[PDB]
Amino acid sequence: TEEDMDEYVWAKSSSENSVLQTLLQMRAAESSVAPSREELLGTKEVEDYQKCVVRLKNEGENEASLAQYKESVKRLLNLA
Amino acid sequence: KNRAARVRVAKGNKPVSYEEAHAPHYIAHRKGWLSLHTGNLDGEDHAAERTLEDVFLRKFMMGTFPGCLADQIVLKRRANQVDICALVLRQLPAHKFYFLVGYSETLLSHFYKCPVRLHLQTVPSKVVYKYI
Amino acid sequence: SPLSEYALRMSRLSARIFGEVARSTDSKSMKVVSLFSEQPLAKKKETYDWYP
Amino acid sequence: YYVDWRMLRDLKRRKMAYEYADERLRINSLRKNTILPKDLQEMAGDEIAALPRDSCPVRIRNRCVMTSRPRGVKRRWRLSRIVFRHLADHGLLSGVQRAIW
Amino acid sequence: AERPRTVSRTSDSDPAKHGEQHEGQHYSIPLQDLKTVFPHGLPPRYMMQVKTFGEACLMVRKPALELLGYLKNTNFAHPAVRYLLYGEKGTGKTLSLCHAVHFCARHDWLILHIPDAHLWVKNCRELLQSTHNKQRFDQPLEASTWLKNFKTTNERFLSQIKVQEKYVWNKRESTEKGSPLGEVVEQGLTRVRNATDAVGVVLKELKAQSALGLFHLLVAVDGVNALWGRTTLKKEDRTLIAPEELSLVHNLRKMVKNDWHGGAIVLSLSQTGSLFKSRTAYLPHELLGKEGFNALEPFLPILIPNYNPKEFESSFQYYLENNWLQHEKASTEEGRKELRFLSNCNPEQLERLCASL
Amino acid sequence: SRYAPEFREPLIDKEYYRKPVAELTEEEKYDQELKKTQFIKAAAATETSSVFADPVISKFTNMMMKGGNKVLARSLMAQTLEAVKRKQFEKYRAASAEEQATIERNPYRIFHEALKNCEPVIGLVPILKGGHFYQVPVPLADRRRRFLAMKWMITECRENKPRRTLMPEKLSHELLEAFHNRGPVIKRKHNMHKMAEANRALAHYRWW
Amino acid sequence: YLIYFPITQDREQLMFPFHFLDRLERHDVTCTVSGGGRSAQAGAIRLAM
Ligand SMILES: Nc1ncnc2c1ncn2[C@@H]1O[C@H](COP(=O)(O)OP(=O)(O)OP(=O)(O)O)[C@@H](O)[C@H]1O
Ligand SMILES: [Mg+2]
Ligand SMILES: [Mg+2]
Ligand SMILES: [Mg+2]
Repeated sequence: TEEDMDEYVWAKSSSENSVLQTLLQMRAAESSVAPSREELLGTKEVEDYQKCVVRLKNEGENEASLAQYKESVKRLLNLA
Repeated sequence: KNRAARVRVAKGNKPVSYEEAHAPHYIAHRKGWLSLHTGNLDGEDHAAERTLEDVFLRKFMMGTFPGCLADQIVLKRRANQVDICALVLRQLPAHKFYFLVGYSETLLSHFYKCPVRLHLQTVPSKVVYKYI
Repeated sequence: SPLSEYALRMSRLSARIFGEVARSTDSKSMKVVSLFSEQPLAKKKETYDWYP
Repeated sequence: YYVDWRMLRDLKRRKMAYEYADERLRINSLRKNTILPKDLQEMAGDEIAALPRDSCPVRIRNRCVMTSRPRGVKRRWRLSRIVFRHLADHGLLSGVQRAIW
Repeated sequence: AERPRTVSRTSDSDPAKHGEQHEGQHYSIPLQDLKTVFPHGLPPRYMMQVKTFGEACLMVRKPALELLGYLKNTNFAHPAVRYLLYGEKGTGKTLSLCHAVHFCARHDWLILHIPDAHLWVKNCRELLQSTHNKQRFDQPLEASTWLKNFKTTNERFLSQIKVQEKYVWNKRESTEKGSPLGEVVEQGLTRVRNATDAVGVVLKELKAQSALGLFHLLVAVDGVNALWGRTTLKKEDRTLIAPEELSLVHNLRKMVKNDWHGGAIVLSLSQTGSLFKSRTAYLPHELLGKEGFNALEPFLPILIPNYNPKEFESSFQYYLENNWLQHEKASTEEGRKELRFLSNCNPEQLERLCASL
Repeated sequence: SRYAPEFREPLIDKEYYRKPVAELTEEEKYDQELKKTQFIKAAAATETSSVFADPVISKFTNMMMKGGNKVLARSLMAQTLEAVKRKQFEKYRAASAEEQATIERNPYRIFHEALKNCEPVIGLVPILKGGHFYQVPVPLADRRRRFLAMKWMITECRENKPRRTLMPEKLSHELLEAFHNRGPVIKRKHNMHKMAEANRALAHYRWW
Repeated sequence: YLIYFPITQDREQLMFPFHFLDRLERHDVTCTVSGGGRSAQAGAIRLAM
């Protein structure tokens, strides 16, 4: 299970589901036809967000790494 | 008043050796230890057996050399070797000492199953540190 | 936390390699391992050879 | 000759516990568990009781090897406080000194 | 001098006007907004400062300006965004969250403000079981207090919003579909047994109806790390309960999810009052854990730091402006420098040191 | 003591050392030169150059401490001063402009003037003359006069208070009542002085 | 030092060296104190500084 794993693997994790669910709700609000799962998780925005979550989980959590995670969320969620 | 190992004062006519003059609180300060083994060092075993052997070895030498011991013996253990260093008065003939050395070594080597050697330094008479 | 199947099966694989108790044993039944892994008090040279 | 009759009884207790150590271990192991039927454990509870009382290792007392004093003994040297002080205060114990601090 | 005393107050009572120019300036919260927007959620020591000084003034700061910016640009069509205010003890997280609650309250949002969420996982003296689910437990007193405050804050919107379903409180009492949401709140206060269930109806109704565009919804939970942690409550078997079992905790965990739209979620972390957490733990993963972190991600972490040089002088002049620092040597340059060292520019430490002086 | 008699008590006055050389009296100037060839005691953990450190209040804190709990005793004093500042601010705000002038809102100044109101000029020493206990009027030193005021305060609050009241609430209420010469600690001073008048003629028995 | 020394009296002890010479806010100190209690560790740092 995920708990057993010592090194976080974003693939097939709670993070991937939570991100995918949010991105699915975001495209639906845009009125776009339901998109593919691979399409949503292939974007660069999702690529960077994966790297930041992995750093927090594996490299270590600190204000510097949390600042990097803050920027990835802003790009992923299209926040100003 | 403390009485332990203290040779008391009389009228200045009692000879005492250096070992006798010094009370227990001078041990490690002015006078050393008569026995030197590794059994009381930290994390070491067989202290009880080294201490019991010493008690016997001192009674044995007193009886084997009756009236011929000028001072307490010094026991030195190295590896399984035992070394007994005794100051002995020059009372007995020379050949008698050679008999008692051969006897006391062989007997104590077959009793404790270790090599035991006897070292005898002969003094003309007991050495007096002070008259108390 | 609970031990999942992977955790429990790994623990048994470890005990099997290091020669530890592999089953779930009560604290009471772990004394049998203690009794047979330790020299009894009566068999120690300090006890039976206490006296000269 | 040992120091006294009390030291002699202790010596026999120490020599009979050594003979019955394996036996009392094997039997008592059958009782210190929860994996065997209680009928066997109740029967092992009596086999251990039937062994001679001097085999029991809690009847050994540590006495000064030189004076047979039951209390006041130091387990590292097996001597009473009175006998230890005589050897220590004369420089006869290797490395023992008075504690000033 | 008193040059920062000019910087220690601002005339912009309305939270929308505030901007970077207003940083390090204390804006007074109107008296009516204290007894309506903030019947709860303000820190206990700050409440003493509001009573003694006779006026509530909240320093405008860069962390709280960043958050207000996001709330202004909220895309209601998109799913709700969780903003997590994380910082060390005494840095001002609770009052930064109260700043956002004031901005939304003045723009006619529907305030769902949980003042402290640690109070729901400890020191409960009445713990009943739930009819809805027998596994879960009901906290009658904890829910009743929140409802009375939720009523005061959102009294205006309690008549407009109307239930979309029928709720049977008892065999003899039920809520007909279409009735105002105030009736659900009224029954909860009247009958304490249903208080823990009225809350669940309120949270469910507002979450569902918000997406219809009737109102906006600010879910302001301070101390959110309590939800996914451990509890110090024991069952009849003298066995510790878990947060999921509790009714109030279970309902709230849904509100902090981003599966709805039409509002924004503002969260705050507090190690103070936390159970089984170290004294020096403030980071989000340390307090939330693995369960809490996964629940809230993706969230926007907003660091609340210690006072900067401008903010420290503004706070120092505010105390001097109210005669709080009565010691003769406090106004001097050596007093100020000493208080900067002992406090270390931490807002809480400065308030405590000045209290004795 | 681990300090030899040749050690000198440290002087922790910041302004004293930085004064211009000419501003120092030659007596002080001489001591500084002598101290350069002497041993100085290390400063206490609570001895600092802080501008907010008051010896009188620090001493009052140590007389309340139990079992070396300085954190608790200092917390109790910090809570007291705050409870007095908050009690005067309430009165000041709820008072007219004329009344506002008189009201004192400095807790440090209420504490010092409170204690001084409780200090007694004369005390009593118990004496057994001819197998009978008599207490003779004595004139109290500056040290004995100060100790008794602090001791009488810490004892009225510790004992003669309701069970659920707290020391910051009883001590604050007593410092302010002594500050106005109305409290029970002041009444203890009045009784001590009144008894001295009763024993006015029995001071002869003094031998010390 | 605010985190390591939650007690005011310990922080005041660290202030004494710099405050005495009016050198507050002019130096950056990195300390390594091992052994003793809270008060003994602040006092040891005070002398070292
Ligand atoms: N923006 C502010 N305006 C005025 N005072 C402030 C502000 N931020 C912090 N303070 C001061 O700091 C104190 C503590 O603030 P607050 O309770 O918000 O901090 P916190 O970091 O949430 O605390 P905790 O970690 O204990 O939950 C306040 O009572 C006040 O004295
Ligand atoms: Mg006899
Ligand atoms: Mg016994
Ligand atoms: Mg807080």
